[PDB]
Amino acid sequence: ATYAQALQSVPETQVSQLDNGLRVASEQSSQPTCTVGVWIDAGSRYENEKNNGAGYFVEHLAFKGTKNRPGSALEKEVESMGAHLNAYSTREHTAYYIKALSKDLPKAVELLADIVQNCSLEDSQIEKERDVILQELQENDSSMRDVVFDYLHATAFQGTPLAQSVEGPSENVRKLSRADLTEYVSQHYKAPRMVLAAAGGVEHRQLLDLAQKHFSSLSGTYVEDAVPAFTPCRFTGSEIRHRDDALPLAHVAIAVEGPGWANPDNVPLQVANAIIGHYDSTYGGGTHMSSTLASVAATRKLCQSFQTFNICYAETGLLGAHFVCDNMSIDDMMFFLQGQWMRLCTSATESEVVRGKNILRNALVSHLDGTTPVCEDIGRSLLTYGRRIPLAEWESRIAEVDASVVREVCSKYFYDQCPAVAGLGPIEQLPDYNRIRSGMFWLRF
Amino acid sequence: CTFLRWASEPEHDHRKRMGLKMLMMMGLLLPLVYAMKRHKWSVLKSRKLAYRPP
Repeated sequence: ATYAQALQSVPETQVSQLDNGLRVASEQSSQPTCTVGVWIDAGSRYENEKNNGAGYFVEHLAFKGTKNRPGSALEKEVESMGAHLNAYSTREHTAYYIKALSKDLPKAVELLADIVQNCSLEDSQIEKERDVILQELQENDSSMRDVVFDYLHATAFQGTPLAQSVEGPSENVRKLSRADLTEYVSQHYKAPRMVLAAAGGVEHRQLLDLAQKHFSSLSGTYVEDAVPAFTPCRFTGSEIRHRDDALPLAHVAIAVEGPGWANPDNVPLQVANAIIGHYDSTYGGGTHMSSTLASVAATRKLCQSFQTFNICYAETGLLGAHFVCDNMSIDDMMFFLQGQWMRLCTSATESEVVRGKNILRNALVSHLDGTTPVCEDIGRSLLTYGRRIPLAEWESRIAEVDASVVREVCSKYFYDQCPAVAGLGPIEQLPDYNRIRSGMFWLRF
Repeated sequence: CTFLRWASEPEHDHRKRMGLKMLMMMGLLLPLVYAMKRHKWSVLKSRKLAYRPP
């Protein structure tokens, strides 16, 4: 049973669609557990400056109380059958998923229907929840990677809804009344923009009939006329530096415009990203890792941890790197990291491209291990691509990637493109934006 | 007198010719080099600061 044989044997992703529009998608297997969740297309992108932070508030109040389950009773039902209920809200998607046994499927779907629909939104709990978010804002302020990435988004997509943080400024969260949230729920928690996903010991017919008998009350209209449209977001190459010398370590994230969820150029670029690799001070590979940047960093003890990212939204993305290093390394990595990118833009050997392809295949096949990652994959893919990409298709697209393709796509996205630097901490040594932009092009090429 | 002026300054005509070319080259270059200077410095000219003490 070779790799290829296993790929065309992975269960399918049967997809259905009720009349209201809610797309039901399941993925049967043999495990006695399951993971059923609803992936809505809410997020900070669909939020104006007046109500930014509504999605976070709604996610907070989702599990608090319902009309049918008054409150803690919902938590009691979730805990009595051993299910773990979770929710994650991002800049584009917001989802609720219950991790429960296969036998508890009829009850779990009912619980998700109650949350996404008959949410109480009691004013007393709103007031209680108002402080919690404020505390969580300070906690996130302590999370230096998160604040650096929020700086990245703010300075890259400036003047666009994407620049808005998911949690929202700590002024909107102090005025968000019940009225603002109710419009968010009635305007974004709609059936067409919803995917009921499940994976594990789930039967697609069972999921379809449970959806028909529970989520039928979901509405597809948009009240009077208001249909929140998709606003394309401009990427304005800029920089932001919040220099705080008290911070022990300096975080710098630099990213250029990457593609959207469409534009198969993601597959080559990811391979290119895999060639750059990722490093942490506790790796153990040392001065032997195949990635040139990782080997240099380990040899000279340059950084504490650098990671390459390919954050991808519907029409644009932030493709680049983020590294954590001391005060007297920030410039040096700016030399090497950029020096790495241009190498892939001018001379990418087939050997390292094969290595990147293998790394990408491993990442994809490993990330889809376990019911919860599979459910997340289904819910995210149905919203981004409109269909779950089978692993065989991923394998084919990876196979079509070679050295010339990587060079072309990198030169198309990396070469001579203004970056979106964002730095925090003792970032004095961080090269000036003109120096970074100059480093974005090579005088040999 | 004109002949003696030529005797003292045989390069007069070519001096003025090179001066003409010099004028045209500087009129073409100085605006362009100034534009490059503005291009490079515009990062700093539009730089906006902010103070956020605790």
